[PDB]
Amino acid sequence: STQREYVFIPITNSITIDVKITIGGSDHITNIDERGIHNVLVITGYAVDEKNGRLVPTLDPCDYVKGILVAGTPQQAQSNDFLTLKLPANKLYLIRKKGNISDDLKIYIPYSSPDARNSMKTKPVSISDDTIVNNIIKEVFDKIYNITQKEKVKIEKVKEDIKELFSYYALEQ
Amino acid sequence: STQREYVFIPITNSITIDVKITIGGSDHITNIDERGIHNVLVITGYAVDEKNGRLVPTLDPCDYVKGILVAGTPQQAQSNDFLTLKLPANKLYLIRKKGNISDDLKIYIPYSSPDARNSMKTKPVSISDDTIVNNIIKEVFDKIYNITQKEKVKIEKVKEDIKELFSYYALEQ
Amino acid sequence: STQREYVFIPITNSITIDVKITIGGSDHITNIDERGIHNVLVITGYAVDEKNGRLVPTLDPCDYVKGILVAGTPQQAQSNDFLTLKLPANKLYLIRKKGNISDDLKIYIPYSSPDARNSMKTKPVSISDDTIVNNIIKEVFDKIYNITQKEKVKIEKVKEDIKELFSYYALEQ
Amino acid sequence: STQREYVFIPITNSITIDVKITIGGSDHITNIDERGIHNVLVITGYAVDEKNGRLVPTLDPCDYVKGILVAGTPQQAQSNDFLTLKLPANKLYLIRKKGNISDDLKIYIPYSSPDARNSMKTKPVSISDDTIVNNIIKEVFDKIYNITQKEKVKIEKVKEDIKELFSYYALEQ
Amino acid sequence: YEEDYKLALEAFKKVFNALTHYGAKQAFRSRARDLVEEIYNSGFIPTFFYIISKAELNSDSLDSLISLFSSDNAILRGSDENVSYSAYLFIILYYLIKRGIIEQKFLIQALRCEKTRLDLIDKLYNLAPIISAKIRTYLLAIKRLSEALIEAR
Amino acid sequence: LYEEDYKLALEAFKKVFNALTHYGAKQAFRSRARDLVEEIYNSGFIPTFFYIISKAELNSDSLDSLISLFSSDNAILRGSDENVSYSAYLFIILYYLIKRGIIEQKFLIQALRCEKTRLDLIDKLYNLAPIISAKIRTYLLAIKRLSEALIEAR
Amino acid sequence: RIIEIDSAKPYVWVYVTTYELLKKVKLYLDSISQLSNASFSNLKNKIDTILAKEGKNITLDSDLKSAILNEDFYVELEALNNKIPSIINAGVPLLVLEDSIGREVINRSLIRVRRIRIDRDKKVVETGGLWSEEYVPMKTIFFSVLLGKESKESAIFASCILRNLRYVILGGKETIGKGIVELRWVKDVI
Amino acid sequence: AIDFLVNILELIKEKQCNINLFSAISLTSIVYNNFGEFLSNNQSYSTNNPLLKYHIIILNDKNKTKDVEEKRNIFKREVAELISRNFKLDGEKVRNYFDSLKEVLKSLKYTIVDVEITTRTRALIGVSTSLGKLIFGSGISFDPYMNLPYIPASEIKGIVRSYIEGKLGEQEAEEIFGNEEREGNVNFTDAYPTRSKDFLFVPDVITPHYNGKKSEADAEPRPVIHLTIAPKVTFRFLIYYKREDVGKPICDSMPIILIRGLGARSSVGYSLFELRKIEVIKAA
Amino acid sequence: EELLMSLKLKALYPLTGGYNRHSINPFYEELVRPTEIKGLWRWWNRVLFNTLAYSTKGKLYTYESIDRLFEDVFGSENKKSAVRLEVITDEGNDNRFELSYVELDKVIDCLRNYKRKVSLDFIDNTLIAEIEGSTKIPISFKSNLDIDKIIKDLVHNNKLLSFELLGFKSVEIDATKISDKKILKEILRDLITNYLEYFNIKQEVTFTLNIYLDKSREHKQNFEDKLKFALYSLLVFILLGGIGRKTSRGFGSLSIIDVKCYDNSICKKIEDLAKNFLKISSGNELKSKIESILDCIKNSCIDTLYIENNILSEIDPKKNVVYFINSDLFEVKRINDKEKVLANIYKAVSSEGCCIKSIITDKYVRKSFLIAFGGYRKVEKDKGLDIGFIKNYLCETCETVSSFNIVDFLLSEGSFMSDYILQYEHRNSLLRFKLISDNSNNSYLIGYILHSSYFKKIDIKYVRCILEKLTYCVI
Repeated sequence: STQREYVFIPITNSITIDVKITIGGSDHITNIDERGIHNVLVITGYAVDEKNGRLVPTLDPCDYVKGILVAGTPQQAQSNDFLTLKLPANKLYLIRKKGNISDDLKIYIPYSSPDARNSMKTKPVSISDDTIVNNIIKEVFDKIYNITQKEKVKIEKVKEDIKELFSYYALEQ
Repeated sequence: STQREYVFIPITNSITIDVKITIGGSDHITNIDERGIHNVLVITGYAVDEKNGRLVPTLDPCDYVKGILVAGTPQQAQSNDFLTLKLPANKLYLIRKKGNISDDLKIYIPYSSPDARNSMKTKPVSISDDTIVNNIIKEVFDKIYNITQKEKVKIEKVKEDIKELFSYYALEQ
Repeated sequence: STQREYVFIPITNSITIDVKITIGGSDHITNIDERGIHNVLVITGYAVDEKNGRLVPTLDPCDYVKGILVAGTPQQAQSNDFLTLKLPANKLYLIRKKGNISDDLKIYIPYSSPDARNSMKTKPVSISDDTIVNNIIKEVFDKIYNITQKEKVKIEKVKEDIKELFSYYALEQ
Repeated sequence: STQREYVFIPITNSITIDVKITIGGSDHITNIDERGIHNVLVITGYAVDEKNGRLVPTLDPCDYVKGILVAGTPQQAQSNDFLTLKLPANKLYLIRKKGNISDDLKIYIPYSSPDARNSMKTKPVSISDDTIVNNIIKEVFDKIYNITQKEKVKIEKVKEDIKELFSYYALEQ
Repeated sequence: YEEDYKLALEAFKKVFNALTHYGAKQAFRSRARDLVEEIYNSGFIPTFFYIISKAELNSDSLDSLISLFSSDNAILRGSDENVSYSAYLFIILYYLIKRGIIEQKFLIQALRCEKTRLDLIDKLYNLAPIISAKIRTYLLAIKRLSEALIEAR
Repeated sequence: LYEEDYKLALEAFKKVFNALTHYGAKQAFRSRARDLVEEIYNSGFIPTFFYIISKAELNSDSLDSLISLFSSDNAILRGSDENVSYSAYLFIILYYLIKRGIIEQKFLIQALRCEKTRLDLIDKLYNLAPIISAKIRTYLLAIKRLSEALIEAR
Repeated sequence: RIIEIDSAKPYVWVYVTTYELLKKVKLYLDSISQLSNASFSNLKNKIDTILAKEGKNITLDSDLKSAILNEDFYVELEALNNKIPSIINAGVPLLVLEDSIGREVINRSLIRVRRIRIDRDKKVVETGGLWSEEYVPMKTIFFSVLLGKESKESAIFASCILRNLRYVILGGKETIGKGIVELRWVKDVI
Repeated sequence: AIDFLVNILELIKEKQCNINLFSAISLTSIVYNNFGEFLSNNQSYSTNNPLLKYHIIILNDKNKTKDVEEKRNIFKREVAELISRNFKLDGEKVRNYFDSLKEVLKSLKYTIVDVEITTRTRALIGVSTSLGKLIFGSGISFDPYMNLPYIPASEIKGIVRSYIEGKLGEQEAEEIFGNEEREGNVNFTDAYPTRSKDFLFVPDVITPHYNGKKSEADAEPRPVIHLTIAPKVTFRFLIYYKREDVGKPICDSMPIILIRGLGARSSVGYSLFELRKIEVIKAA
Repeated sequence: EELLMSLKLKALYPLTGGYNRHSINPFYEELVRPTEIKGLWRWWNRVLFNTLAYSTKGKLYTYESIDRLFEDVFGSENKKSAVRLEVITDEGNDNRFELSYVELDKVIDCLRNYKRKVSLDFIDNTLIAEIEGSTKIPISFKSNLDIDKIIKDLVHNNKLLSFELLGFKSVEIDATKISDKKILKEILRDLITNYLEYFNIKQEVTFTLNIYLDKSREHKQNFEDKLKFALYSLLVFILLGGIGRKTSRGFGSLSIIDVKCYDNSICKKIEDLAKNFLKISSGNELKSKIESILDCIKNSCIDTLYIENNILSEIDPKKNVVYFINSDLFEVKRINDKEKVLANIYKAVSSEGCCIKSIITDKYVRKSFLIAFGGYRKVEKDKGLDIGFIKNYLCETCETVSSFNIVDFLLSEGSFMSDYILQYEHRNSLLRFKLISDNSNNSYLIGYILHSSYFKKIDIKYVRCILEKLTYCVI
């Protein structure tokens, strides 16, 4: 069938070995076609744990994690960590929609049990300091989207939204 | 310390036997005082699993569940399913707040794994059929609040805001 | 059909064992809602006959009696000291009233014969000497109203209310 | 073709046996369905003749005689005294209108001679006397609209209708 | 000696009874509290145009009015707003019929026929500086009666 | 001999109301009365004036019924409901311009039919712009009141 | 709102005054210069430098010769070399018009935003739920004077309060974002 | 002067963001509504007005009235395309405005929530407003001093408030937005367009055939050219409050209300938007 | 408030229209308009409702009364629609029409100081700007879109397309008076854009028609029934009509690629009925499915409940005209090539077509048939052919050979229906052709004839195989 992996886009670097499929199929939800990114996905009520980044659940409607959607299984390290779920492709709040939906998808989101040990307060984060933008454009946007450097020289066009689009929330304690 | 637990109010009610503690202290969060049900919690991105009722993590923010907070410890066989957070009473998406809170607490919410082998097709559900209203009034709002039917007769207030406040999203399947 | 019985309030207990049905239905007209008594009825032109206290029918519109309107049926052996009426919830002279009635209500009032021998010279009576309302609350607002000894220690509000809201006109014989 | 007949509606119940044609044609102009009478005709200037009420023409624009306009022809033993005319259904005063009209019609107006031998000075009188509205919904409504008491049963509305709608100026001379 | 308070009492009896729904009463009370200051500031003819424009003078409502001039058993039917505005129009016309400003036969004969409500308004126009002076106390009385005998929303 | 904006509005509405035979045309003129005044504020008087002259579609024979409306109280505006409502409101406005002596009836008529004079009318309108907009919205407000009064809600 | 041609810089809107408003501002300044040990000779001198031309439309800072103001009024201007730069900071021109032409321009220069109320049941506009409101365009300038009487607190007021007072919310519709205002204190503007 | 009239279209074509579009459209409506007369050798005898092409074109040689009617319909379509192409967006003044406003409000100790929202389809806001109403019969909610279309703050607040009612009961709705006996705890601003891919306005059409028709014998199309807001146009607006517990519902509602319509005739998928961004800047 | 049911649909050779009357314009492309889908759904709903109310009560209702009846699902000026349409095209991104360069200035020289019509023709794979004044020049351009050389000859062969192309093919320039190269260049530039945009015809458009239902409209009076009938009619619209222009001649013909229902209690009886079309082996199978879904409503569906409400209004058979489906006319075939079929529909429905010429002779009946079933047709009172012959054959009285007799068509007393059948320009075609497909390459051809209220006891027996022979010849 069709399964997707939620690669959130923080300013952390702990997302190196995070896929068990590079492309595998011929269907990525997030795309780039000479205008920018597409189908960026937002999950509210979740704060990443960038110190070993994982989607921690808070019940706050004002948190949000934005990321890209790729296809595949987690790592061969699964079954305890990710919050996998099967959604009918209409439960997805996709920013910059361009295509259509498969009408049902399997999503894996790198999830962490809240660890109810501290008041899990959080703080918003914006992706600045293009250094980290540059290194993530190699880390993910050449490792997943090797379509870079094949046609896409307007990386600064994409780098623009990377510096703008993928804001998120993190506990930062 | 001070720890609560969120008993949700959907139209189908297996709601009797879920928790061991029924006192907690001289107070809970949700109240009923001369104006109706106060301090009701709204949890977005979730849905109920009325078949042995529990909360279901979803990604669609258009889903939500509303219910009340009473001080308990759920059936002491957990750290496996029933979620636990420690939020500072500001990320609490509360409704009708009349008196502030300790701002450092522990919420227990009836959780379930997504069970990802079928889609999640939810549905919005409100309440009618005043037998349903009344059996909820008697099945929980006395299970915690002995204040009803003995200290007051204002129940029309609770008889109307049950059908007003508490509307949720269910899996229905 | 919801049926209500009116019960007066004099300064002397002519109301020891007169009614035998307390709740019966689902609601009560005469209330205690954070502010004292409510929905009190005033019947004009019917003095009090304390000696076997019943509403002797005078022809003076300046005579009146105020009293509780409980949901109950009198003694199941009436038609010998009672008058009976069914009224469409608008003919009723309610004071400090709170909740609309269901437009259908049978009323049972203590009635007494005119006894056309002793000239009806009725005088106004004003309740005082809180020992009087001390016996009243335990004979009226505790027998019919368990809201005291359960909800409040604020009996003094409804107590001064009885002193203030409740006068009547007694035939003085 | 299409020819109608005008009917006074005063308290002087001369409506028992005063006209002959029951229905004949497909429609009386006056209609009734759940929203009271419709299309009531008004004749101004005239007055009623309470002893066998007939329209004596006063020349006073303040005097009016509201009445109903049904299909037919009067008693088959008249028209030496009645008034009859042909006006195009847009040149006649119609109240509470429900639909449009045949754009022309013949109308038989019960018209006494002016009895111009002793003076005419009118006194306006309404409907009263529940006995009278009851006998009028008996006489004129039940034959002309047998629907009364079979299908349209809420003669509550059609009785208060005639208790408020129909008034007139009467001679009382 | 003040007979405008008497005339006001009669008109208020009529309208207070001719309104069934309580919301219609309360809407009339608001019209009463507002249109008097309006008729003082802006004048009579502007305010009259305002009222009659929010009254819905069909031949049905006008019929209820023409009957109200004599009935004691008539009823003003319609929406709370329309009936409040028509009740105030009746207030004003009732003042004009009494006090002989307008001949009652003329007022009736004009309320009936649509080709003469314009002539009613033309006469009203010619007389406006007289009406605007006389009716002040009548309308203040109606204001006081309204805010006394009716409650608020 | 000077008529106030309400008396002028009443005198104009009289003739219009008479000249609208069909009741649909009346009910459409009522809505014209209700909306054209706010449009005349929002877009100025000259734009909306020519909006009205175009939405009227003067037809070169309906123009003549309009022309007679100034003289004979036996005129009748003919045409579709939407055309006759707009030509009635056009009569309203022309009447204000004439009875107030802002523009002459001869010039208005010529500019209304002959097309060489239409542009001269545009010029003459821009010259008299502060003369008109100063006190016309009161006349059109009176007309709106009279319309919502003497005409039934569709 | 202006439609100008034959001019180098293009303007979507311009500031408009009349001589009546200027006369009123001058009157304010004269009155409060008599009634107090205060004299704002710079502002007064600019104002009456303008007022010298009373009787013809002018432009303080532009080369506008003709224009159409509020798409209704065609005015022919003729410049003046005064250039009040501190009130009209952004280099917007400032037309001062004959009081009979400028009344119309100023009065159609407002915004009538027509609102509604929706019937939640049917989700159409309620009956009778439709109205207009006038707002005054943003960047509008009103002139006003704050006067004080000799007291110890009035000094504390004029020195601490009126010096930290920069923004307020005036009027209604605050929850439409319709009230925000900046006070300028001619004490440091002219 | 008639010269501003006969040159307004050249003006539109040559300034294109620096004319007042409101007055420009209103003045060219006079040209539109006098078409048959501005053509009778009143082209100003210049060769820059787009009116000169209607002297060459011959559409109906036989009747000149039908000829002018057809030329006028062509002119209406041409004007719509002209406005759409030429009048485009500079969001620099709008960015300056919103940033300065954020500063002002931070001074006043408000909790600001900057929100941007890109239009996904062709939008239609204030379709009964007055901009083109005298050419097209439709309007667009349009600021004549920012010279930009916009979304009224009352309208955004109304949609948010109706959503919050549907979601949480009118009691809590009023608790956030106030009732006739209290006042709103949350303030909204208009939404002005800050950035667009391309064209700002684009022409569209509606053609009722059987609206208000009894039968098929009534049926006749009635095309309605009008301007709409192009897709991929971003609208920025703020939300500011003081009461902290008003943040939760608002920032929760915003992502959803945008999916459904935020303008006119959204039951045929017109005025859909996408949440592009949110920034809560709390007051400390 | 809640997603009711999704639909994956497919449209072949859609001829959608925009303000410029084309699917593409200098600003966007829109191959599918949700407004057209909404309006056509409403039209088909009214047709289906009249079919129902006529197959039981023999009555017919005016479109006003029906629209007022269904305004709880479809909304009106008194209520917002309860259903919200959202079309989503895949690869329906932001394209538009750019015309990078056109090499004019030589066509202009042969224009100046003249009054010349400038036709264009696009055959020969190059654009050649003919001039009525006997001159021909070929034009060189490079545009945004690429006409695939299949669409060119398709338009060339399809005598219907090549006709409605007359209106985007020429202008009549007048350069006698002062005429400068700039405005002439702009005139011809826009002429060339108009011509070139006509060729955005892309067969096989795929889109997802989502439908959201507002749950707030609870069971007011008969909401679930009205809504279920609306969904029935939406399915009937997808199975009997297409979107865009010339749908009554094959274009835009819709097809079901997939259906997904999200509120079972409502669309469960329609999602199965739609699966009943995701695979169709043979023609008669499809005809059976069609008659099943059609009859399923006339008796099997809910009931005659709201047909007994006082909101409807009987038609006046002489001043009103409605259509309704007649199940007896549902000819089906199998295609094996679509373009040829779309081309031969012309021979089917043209008065000198060699597929109806050979089904009807003496030609007057032929004209008659079209003038009654083939929409509006320009008739002339100038050369006898109108005299009597058609006037006698459409006449409801006066003879008994014409298998069609118009209700109020009088000889020399023509009052309304003569002035509608012979004078009203916007009259649809009752004879309609649809092209269906399953997910295999099984292309069929529904032929059918809508039944019109202005017929006086149509001879169903006659046209039932006249229509069959017509379907035979075009395939």
